[PDB]
Amino acid sequence: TGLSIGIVGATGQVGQVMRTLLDERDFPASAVRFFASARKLAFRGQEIEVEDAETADPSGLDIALFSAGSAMSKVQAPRFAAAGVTVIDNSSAWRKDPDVPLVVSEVNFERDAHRRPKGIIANPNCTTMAAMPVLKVLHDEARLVRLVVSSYQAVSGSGLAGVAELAEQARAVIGGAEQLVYDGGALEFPPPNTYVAPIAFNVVPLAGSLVDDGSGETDEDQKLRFESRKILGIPDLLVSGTCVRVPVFTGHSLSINAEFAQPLSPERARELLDGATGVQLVDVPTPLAAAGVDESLVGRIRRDPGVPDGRGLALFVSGDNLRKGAALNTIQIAELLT
Amino acid sequence: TGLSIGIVGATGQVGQVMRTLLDERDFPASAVRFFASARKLAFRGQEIEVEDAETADPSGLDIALFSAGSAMSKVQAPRFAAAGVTVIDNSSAWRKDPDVPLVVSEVNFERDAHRRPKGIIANPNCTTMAAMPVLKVLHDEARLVRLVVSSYQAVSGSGLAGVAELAEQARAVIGGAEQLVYDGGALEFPPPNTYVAPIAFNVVPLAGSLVDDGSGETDEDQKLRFESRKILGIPDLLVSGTCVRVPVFTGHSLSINAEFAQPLSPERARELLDGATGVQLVDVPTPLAAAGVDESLVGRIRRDPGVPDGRGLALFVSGDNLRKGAALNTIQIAELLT
Repeated sequence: TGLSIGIVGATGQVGQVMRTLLDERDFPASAVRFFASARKLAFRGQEIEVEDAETADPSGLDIALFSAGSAMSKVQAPRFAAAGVTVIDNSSAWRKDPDVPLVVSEVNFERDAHRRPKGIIANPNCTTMAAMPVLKVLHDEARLVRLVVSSYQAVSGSGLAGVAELAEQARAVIGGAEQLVYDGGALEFPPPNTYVAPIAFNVVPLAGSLVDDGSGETDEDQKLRFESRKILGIPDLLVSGTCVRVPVFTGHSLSINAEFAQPLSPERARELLDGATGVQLVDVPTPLAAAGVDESLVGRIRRDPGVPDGRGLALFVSGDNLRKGAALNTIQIAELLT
Repeated sequence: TGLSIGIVGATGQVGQVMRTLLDERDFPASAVRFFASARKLAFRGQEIEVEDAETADPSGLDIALFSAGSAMSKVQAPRFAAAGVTVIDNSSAWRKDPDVPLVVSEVNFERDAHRRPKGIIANPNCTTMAAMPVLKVLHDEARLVRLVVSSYQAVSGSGLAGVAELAEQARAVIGGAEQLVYDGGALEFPPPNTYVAPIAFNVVPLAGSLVDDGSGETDEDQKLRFESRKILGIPDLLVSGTCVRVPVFTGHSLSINAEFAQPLSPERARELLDGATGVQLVDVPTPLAAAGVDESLVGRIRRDPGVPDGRGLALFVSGDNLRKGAALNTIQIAELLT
């Protein structure tokens, strides 16, 4: 193709996964550029200059994959787009923009991706992303009308800081761990910094900032609503989500109660999902099995008897939050663009 | 009172918590008996003989607290009851018996406990138990009609074997933990024994045996339905539960979407729960904070917009599965009996 691609925020975890994935698809080193801010990184038999995202000239680039935070994206994505670059942004900066498609590669690319008057395609929230290839298939069959979601979120979603917080707490208390059986305050945890409570040997039902709307929901709770709506193209979708942090390094999981407009049996759900792109049907999905692979793992599909006439399911999903949940999806979009 | 009390299965985790709690209420050592099977344990300034549960003579005992498994309970609870002993059983043996009250101390003692023609009171499932003092209060106000529940279950619910499985896996892999960020299969886990997958640095959406009824639900999934119904006295309650294991030592947590027959706002829910017996209202409930205390921690109360007219809530609960979830409730029942 002779396609030219850039990565903005190349040294972060997501940036690293983007690089690994570009490599694992045998993409020429000669057609790749890296950017960060405030000097060389190896990529397939070559050392690549880490340019300055703010001041470097983006022209020549066909596609830029951003994973550099929202503040940077608000400024730099239009600058890159102005220079003729198609920007795929892994941040929240453009997700709520009605002129920016919010795209899961095998879900709404054809429907939404071609309409990008700002030159920007937004990459969805990782937690939402993991459920999308699963729900799309069920929605196409039976029409999805309501979601209840409880998540089990890995710390790598918080960048390196989440990883370090988990590792350092676990290392500090592992020696006396069994005392936590009788007294959760028995041990000396290094004080939390990123999270509102210790994460090692704990669960923490609080992810994100509390939205200033009187709801009691965090921005992460609400992403499950807003982004599912936009991605699935169901503007009035009913959603109640609870984001909960767990002591897992990589791999987000979701306990999903999904209601449809017509009956949908577990057997039929299994039959549809077994075929599906970006999906693997398993008995017991786990984040450890999901970490390092590409598909969303789905299983534990049951009828929810709280929905009349077999229109409700309970199902469980695990997916890698750095791969499909971030890096992989941007690259899959880039492939579909070219 | 001069009350005489026995503990059957005194050396298990629950048995240990029963002993600690009897002590913490200044109960005389002279009025206590211990039982197990196949020799002395200290209790408040005295050494108590560990009798043989199968062959010892139960007469003299007013109350026996059983935590010795269901197989033992099926045989020994009637034998003890025949000898005039009121049996409070922390096992699943008598939970489904229509002549055995299934009692949460501050929920349905007055309603159900006095009717015990078999001399047996059953102690509820720990996971269900944690939600009961919370849901009772909300039910009394607005009438509970539907539950969706996703749990975050600690390993101590599985006895010492769960604790050891978690601790040994964590110790084995902690050294290379950060590699799990990119590859969930990077490290060498000691093979799981109790659980269907590794539990350290994982979540496992499978707790219990699959019920032989074509549902895909485990016995633990279904306990949330059957026991909530019996305890709250709502025979037709709609329930969908998903039991998920997490790397926590003690403290079960529940993400609950609860629907009522009339509108119930988060504000009103908070006001009712702030007063409530066996409940503590907190911003962010966690199993670490719950482990070693008596109350159910509840917070993150939000409207569930998937239920029309403000009749639906989302809320989060953490509770100690060995204390209120097992030992404490049996003792609270014993207090109310005397």
